[PDB]
Amino acid sequence: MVNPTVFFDIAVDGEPLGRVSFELFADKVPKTAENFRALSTGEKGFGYKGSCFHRIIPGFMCQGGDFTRHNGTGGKSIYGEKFEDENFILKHTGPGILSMANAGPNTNGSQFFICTAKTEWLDGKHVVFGKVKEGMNIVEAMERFGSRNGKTSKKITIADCGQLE
Ligand SMILES: Cn1nnc(CN(Cc2ccc(N)cc2)C(=O)NCC(=O)N2CCC[C@@H]2c2ccccc2Br)n1
Repeated sequence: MVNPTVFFDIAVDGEPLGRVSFELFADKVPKTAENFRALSTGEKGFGYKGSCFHRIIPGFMCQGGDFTRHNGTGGKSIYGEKFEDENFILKHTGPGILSMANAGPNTNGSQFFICTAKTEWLDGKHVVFGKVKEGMNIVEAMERFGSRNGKTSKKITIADCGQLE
């Protein structure tokens, strides 16, 4: 009946920065939304708490969710190491969009990105499953620690995360 909301509390070299919350589009991409919800709560015994944003390209996006290898080579879903592209209904319409990173068709795990620009070239090959609800300003503050090749100048972490309400 109503889409779930999750939060990240972000820190920069261990110092609190602020809270980002996300609406998850369970009404359109239930399986993909549920994966991200569950990794956010930690209810399977693993998830996003303590993981880093390993690649931030200002004017493009912030990428994270690699809680196994910390560098963009890892992660897993709650269904198995990988799961399918659920659908490509939703498009990358502008800043704030939450979408799955991948390495080929039907290779989703835990890695995700938050768009800081419209990224229409990703439509139809990356599954869009949510958007930033509050704290887009905190995403903009994070983005400033990225660089052209994505390497971050300070360590950007999910200090805490879970489900709101
Ligand atoms: C060097 N490196 N840093 N991170 C990665 C991770 N990665 C591959 C990958 C994704 C998900 C799983 N489960 C396993 C692997 C990746 O960034 N794939 C591309 C991708 O998903 N995206 C989404 C937005 C940014 C990035 C991208 C997509 C398309 C063009 C450029 C770029 Br950069 N690899």
